[PDB]
Amino acid sequence: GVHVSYDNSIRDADGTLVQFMYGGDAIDITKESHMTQFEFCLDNYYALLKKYNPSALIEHLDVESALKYSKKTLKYRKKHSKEPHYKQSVKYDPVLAKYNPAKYLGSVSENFQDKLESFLDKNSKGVNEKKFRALMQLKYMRSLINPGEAVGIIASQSVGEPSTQMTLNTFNVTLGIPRLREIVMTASAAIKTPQMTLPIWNDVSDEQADTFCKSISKVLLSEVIDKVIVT
Amino acid sequence: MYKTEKVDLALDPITQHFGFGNDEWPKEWLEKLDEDGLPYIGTYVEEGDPICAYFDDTLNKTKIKTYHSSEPAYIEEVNLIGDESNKFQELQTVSIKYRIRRTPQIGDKFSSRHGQKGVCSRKWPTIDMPFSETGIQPDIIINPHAFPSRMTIGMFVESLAGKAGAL
Amino acid sequence: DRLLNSSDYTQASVCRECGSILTTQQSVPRIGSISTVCCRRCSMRFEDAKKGEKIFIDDSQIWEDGQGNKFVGGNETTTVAIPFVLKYLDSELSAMGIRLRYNVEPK
Amino acid sequence: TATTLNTPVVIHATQLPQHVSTDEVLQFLESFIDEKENTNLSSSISQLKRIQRDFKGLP
Amino acid sequence: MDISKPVGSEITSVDFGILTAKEIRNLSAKQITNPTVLDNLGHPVSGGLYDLALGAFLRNLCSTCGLDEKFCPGHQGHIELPVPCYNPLFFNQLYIYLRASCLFCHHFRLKSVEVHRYACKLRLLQYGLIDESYKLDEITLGDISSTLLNELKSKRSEYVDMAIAKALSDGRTTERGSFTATVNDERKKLVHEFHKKLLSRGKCDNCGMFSPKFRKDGFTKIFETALNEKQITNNRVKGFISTYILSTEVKNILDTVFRKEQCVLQYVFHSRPNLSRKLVKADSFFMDVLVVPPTRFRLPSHENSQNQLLSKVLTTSLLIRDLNDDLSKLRVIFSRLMNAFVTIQNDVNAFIDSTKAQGRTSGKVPIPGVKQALEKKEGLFRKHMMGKRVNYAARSVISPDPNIETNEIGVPPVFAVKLTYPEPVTAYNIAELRQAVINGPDKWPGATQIQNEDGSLVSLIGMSVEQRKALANQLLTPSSNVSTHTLNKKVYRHIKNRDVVLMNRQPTLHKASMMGHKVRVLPNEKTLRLHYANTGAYNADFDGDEMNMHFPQNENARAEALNLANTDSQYLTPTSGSPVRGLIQDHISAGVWLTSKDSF
Amino acid sequence: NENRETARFIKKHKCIVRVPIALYVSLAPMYLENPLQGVMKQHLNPLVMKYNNKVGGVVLGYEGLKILDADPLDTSEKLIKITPDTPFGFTWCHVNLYVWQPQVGDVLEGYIFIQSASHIGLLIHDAFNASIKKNNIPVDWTFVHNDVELGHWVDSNGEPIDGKLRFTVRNVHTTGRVVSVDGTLIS
Amino acid sequence: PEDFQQHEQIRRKTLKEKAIPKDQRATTPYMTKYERARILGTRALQISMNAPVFVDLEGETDPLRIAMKELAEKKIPLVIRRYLPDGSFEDWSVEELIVD
Amino acid sequence: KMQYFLSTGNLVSQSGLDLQQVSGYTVVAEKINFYRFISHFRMVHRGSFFAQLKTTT
Amino acid sequence: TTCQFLTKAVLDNEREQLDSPSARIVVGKLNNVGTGSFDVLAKVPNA
RNA sequence: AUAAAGACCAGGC
DNA sequence: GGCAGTACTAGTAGAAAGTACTTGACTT
DNA sequence: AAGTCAAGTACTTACGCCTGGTCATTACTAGTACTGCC
Ligand SMILES: [Zn+2]
Ligand SMILES: [Zn+2]
Ligand SMILES: [Zn+2]
Repeated sequence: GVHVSYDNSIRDADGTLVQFMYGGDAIDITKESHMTQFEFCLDNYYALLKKYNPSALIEHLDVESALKYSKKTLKYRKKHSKEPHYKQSVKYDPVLAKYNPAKYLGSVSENFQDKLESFLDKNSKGVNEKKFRALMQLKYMRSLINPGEAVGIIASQSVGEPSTQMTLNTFNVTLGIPRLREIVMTASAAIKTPQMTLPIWNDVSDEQADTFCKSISKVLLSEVIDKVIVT
Repeated sequence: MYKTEKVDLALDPITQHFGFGNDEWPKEWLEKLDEDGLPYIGTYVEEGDPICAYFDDTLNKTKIKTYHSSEPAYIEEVNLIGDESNKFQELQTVSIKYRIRRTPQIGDKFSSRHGQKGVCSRKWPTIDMPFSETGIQPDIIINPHAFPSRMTIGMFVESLAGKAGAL
Repeated sequence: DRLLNSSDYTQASVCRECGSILTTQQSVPRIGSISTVCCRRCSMRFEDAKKGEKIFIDDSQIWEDGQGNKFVGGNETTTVAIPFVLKYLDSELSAMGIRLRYNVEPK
Repeated sequence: TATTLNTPVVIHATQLPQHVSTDEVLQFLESFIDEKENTNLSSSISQLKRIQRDFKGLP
Repeated sequence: MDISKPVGSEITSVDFGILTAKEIRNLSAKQITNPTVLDNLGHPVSGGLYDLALGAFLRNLCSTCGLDEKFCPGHQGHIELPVPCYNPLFFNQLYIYLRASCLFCHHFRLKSVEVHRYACKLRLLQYGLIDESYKLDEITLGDISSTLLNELKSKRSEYVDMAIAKALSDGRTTERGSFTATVNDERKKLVHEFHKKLLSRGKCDNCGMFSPKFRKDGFTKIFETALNEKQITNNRVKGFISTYILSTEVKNILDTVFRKEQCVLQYVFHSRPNLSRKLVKADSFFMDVLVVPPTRFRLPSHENSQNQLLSKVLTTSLLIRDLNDDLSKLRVIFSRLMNAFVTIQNDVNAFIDSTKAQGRTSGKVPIPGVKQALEKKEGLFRKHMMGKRVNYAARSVISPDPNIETNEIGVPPVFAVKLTYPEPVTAYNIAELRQAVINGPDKWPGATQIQNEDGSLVSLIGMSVEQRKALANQLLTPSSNVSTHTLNKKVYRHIKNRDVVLMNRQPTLHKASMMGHKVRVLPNEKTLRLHYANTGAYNADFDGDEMNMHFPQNENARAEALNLANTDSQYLTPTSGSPVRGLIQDHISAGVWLTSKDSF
Repeated sequence: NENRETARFIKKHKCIVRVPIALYVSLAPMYLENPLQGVMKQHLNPLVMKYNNKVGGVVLGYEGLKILDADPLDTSEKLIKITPDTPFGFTWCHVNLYVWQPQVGDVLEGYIFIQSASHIGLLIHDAFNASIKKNNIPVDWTFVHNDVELGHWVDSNGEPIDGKLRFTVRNVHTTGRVVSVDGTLIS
Repeated sequence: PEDFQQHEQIRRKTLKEKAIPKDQRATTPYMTKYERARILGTRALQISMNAPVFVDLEGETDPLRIAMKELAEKKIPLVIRRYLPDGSFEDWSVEELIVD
Repeated sequence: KMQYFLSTGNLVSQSGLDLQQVSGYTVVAEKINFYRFISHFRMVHRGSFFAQLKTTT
Repeated sequence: TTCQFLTKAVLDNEREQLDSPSARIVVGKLNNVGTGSFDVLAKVPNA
């Protein structure tokens, strides 16, 4: 029942919400292929401008509204660039949340712009720039998920289709469909293999970690007995 | 093929007898059945054809047991069976055997003795078939691209022994 | 249109005030009157329904079963596209004691 | 006949019956008899003419 | 489905209910009592399970509707029971409430303040209000006098009334109450706590005495336990200030219990605000009259139905209605009555469920009566609700066929004669469809059936060419009258290269496993065709693989199958971004040679 | 218990006068640009002079052809809701109908049309049908049959009856072909 | 004659309350492929009932492609009723929506 | 009675004899090819009960 | 486990609006997801 | 002019 | 002609796991 | 005496689809009508 609505948000049948936006960007996998091919689209800029036709996508669209907010967010991001979100303010949300995705030009995601301006910073090339980034952002604004697409069915079939390919025993810990089904179906509880990953300290060394493993490693009373003579 | 059918009459005075009676009945179904109530040996019987006609006395009518199957069949033999008893008993069980000309068409799972199961896509004419230097045209061509996957080398070495044996 | 409108598509008759499908039926009309259909669950026997003077009905409300019994009431019904196996659910589940009532639109 | 194509699904008399006199009935019949002939409707119009003549004159 | 018959209504919501006494007293048509299938000579017997008034049966006209088998949808029946008993589905719920109430005060063994607290809390939980459900729990301001308790119920009533007043006042909750998943979470949790109730408690708090507990004898006969020494003394101080008992006395208890605590169960057994203001009692779940399905669901083909169980219920019913008649003109006559109660309740429980009957030697499986018949392999619904037997479909073996442009297929003439599709005659089909009706079903392309304006369906199976031309010259004509002038004939058309066909293959496992393709006839064989780059998406081969072939029956269905479920639009699978398409072996092994340098 | 079940049962259901009615009908595609004429030629023309169950009487025309709009807005370009399965459009609309509803007990005029031995067939205002059975014949009235060629009735005074014949409604027949109004004799 | 009058005013008031005005709609202005598959499906099924045509038809017989030409020239009297999960709805005219 | 034993295949035994399964004892010899002739004469079967068990040993 | 679910469904007097697709296939109108969310209206030039 | 279900074995993908 | 054996008919009688729900012992 | 924690256990559960074949119309048993010998 879960699917994208006209408010650009995936929710169940009755109306209760699941996530406010599909993967944060609401873009389909069937169209996010050339989104990171900056050198390819730059080499074929004329044909893309011919088929996207940006000259007819200005009437029912706002341009500078999202560009200002994106400029401010990009300003503060590189202004701090020091500490993660546990001490970062939330006064600037993503430029796509408070704005309409398919109506406001320039409202793009974060990593897409981080690699966009980086690609521009690492080259200098006869098409201009203000039109290249306009066709680029327009390409991102014409690759969204269509409002109405059955999303949960695709999520149900795309996670089980490769499961048929790799239903076997092993290829260190349990792996495959015995675990993939266990996490989702068995109402995950105290599990057969309790795993926990610990990042180690920098100043410590091998002789500091082996003392730690020997300290926590349990030892029953049976591990010390060599021989019992009960008379 | 050969498809044998077992017809039992009269679903205790017997009332359904093989053959005809005396009153009015339509014609045009005497090509298969005889006057004795049995079909001719060799006639072409497709779906919806008379195999055996029976005359009932409770209704005084000769109703025809139809034949409904998948493919048309040719009759090859009709057996007659009557239970043995000290008293005379009229036959009430007939065993008929069919035969179906199964012409080999495409889609049949043709294969060899090495495990390469396949089907037929289209039967090409001999003049559009590659011809050898002698002039023969190999009637069968198998895909050479299935060998790196099926790993059936037997159909290569045995193909050497086959031609070396036929020469 | 494939899983329903191919095999199970049947336009049954659903009652409005009761909201069930199996209970409605078509009474035996006269020689001149035809096309009678009503819901006999919400209806009541004519002799049991009696009466601010004495009220009288237009005799179109009156319907009679093949057994001869006279009834009055239970008229509001309409035709609704529905799978026949859902009517089988209404019948089979009613044998358990559970009741399924459906309110059609409007109302 | 007796189908949703020909008969309404749900019908409800909007407001309580407010009486109209013979003058309103005569104006009503004389209005929408000229405003109806602008196949089975002719048999009905021929019956509207009867109630239009009787309430106005003598047959 | 025909688009000539519009449906004038729909179903927005559905609600449940429980059959009670008077509902089925006036629901069915005739009462049937004797346990006979049908007498000799082959005709329905009166008063039997195959009563003629329960719908037509064996080419015999019904006695209730008066029509034949095709137009009679059946009629509901009923059988009469001597004594009322419970249902196997609700017995697990009645055991909790029978082990709950006090046998002397007819209340629960709690006190009134906490039971009313759960009642008024569920009163808030009926609406979509959750912010104040826990604020009401902390209202304890002020052994215990009844004055401050009644005043406590007063301040709680004003608190709940004010809460619902302000919530309904300002945009929060609709008058019909809100329904979501988070409210059903705490309702199914608080009611589950209401079943974690007194079951672990002793003496009643309203009146100061204990009560004899009940012991369930595992499927038929909840029993009553005997009392002990430390409680018979309590029976002697209550005046200072294990045994088969009966069946109907359970109703006698639950009646007064459900009357002295009506306001509590009013909110417990309701997940929505009760707008109708009905009373819930013990007569609802306690079944007094069984219900048999119409004869349309009771066809003989042998006792291939519930007959061999309903006849057993009616046999014990006739034996027990002769018991009270034997005692009218007044010991083993009492023991056989007790065993009659036990064998008639086990009989109806055997009719509803298959886990409560005493049974006998290995039965090669008992007959599935109603519930286990509604679950063949654990939910029979998977046979006639989820997956249907679809119509207008073909199925055969596939064969490779190049020169098809990756979006069409090849259909044999044998499939171009059976399948068909309705098309209403218009001004843009008078030149092409006339060729079809003249052609006929056998020779391609033609028409197999013509659907008249009056609903009657005409075919052209055994009709001559002169009759085909007669219907051709009388095809595009006005209707017979005005009531039918709105539509014309919808001539059926087998298939043409402008139609759409969806291909399917079991087991389908992804979105791209059911694509909508165009068609193209090939008078060459009786097997299906496919392209090379097409069989790679279906995860199919050609070693004898058999796949299905569907066919839409609507113009809008053709649009969705040609523009949404099309194969070219399915070039990319929504899994990882990799295109599941492309030539596999032959046309790529020729690329290394064609596009090479040693090729002039 | 009994009174509560009657509350369950009562909530189970929960001479020319003009009445407004609200109906809900379909609309053909050929009447897309002309919807009012379609509704008239599909649900209004076959309704006049036909007894209706809701209003309880004979329809004598129509008035107030106002098609209800699905979008509450001043332009004549309205819109109709098409069902997702058929091209027809289900739309509400209100219309006033002059209905003729004779009730029981009312006194109405009649025009003699049939004079049989046990029944009188009369045309009230030359449009509707009415009947009077033999049990509704006064004892003082005597029937006389003509031997030349039909018959006539004789009242208590001893003279034939006049064409204009006024009586009182007994019962209105609906399930028949044409609306027939039964007459009484004594009040 | 009194009960459904209040019910009718409730129907009209609630419908008008769910109806969002023209200048307040804030959804996507591009023609969705579902609305496109439904405008081609409904119009082809609409024109199949001998509907008044608003474009030139020359030797064409496929009603599906006829609707494709109708949408190509924007000559269909049809408006999309886009619902919201809360109950509100916008009336987006197909003529205003752009296609690719 | 033994005709029914070889006809349907299942054994209706009073003693409840040693083997665990109750069905799957006779096989309709189609007699289609001499390899199917010899196959039914050199046949070994673990038991129709193991077909329901879902082990891989 | 539709039997145990039928017990807890009718015991609490459940009134479901058949919004889930598994409920929109028992009777249904078209569906909820996909082209079943929105509806189709048609403008008419005359009142 | 008619033809329905469950029970076991073998076989295709 | 009466007794009794024989055959036909209608009625009746040992094997996979995973989880929450119920219930008896325990300790404050 | 009541609340909590631990054990028994009831049953509830488990690939997609399709083509064939048989098979059996229940078997044991006792009341009763009919046939042949004395
Ligand atoms: Zn009703
Ligand atoms: Zn009937
Ligand atoms: Zn008490």
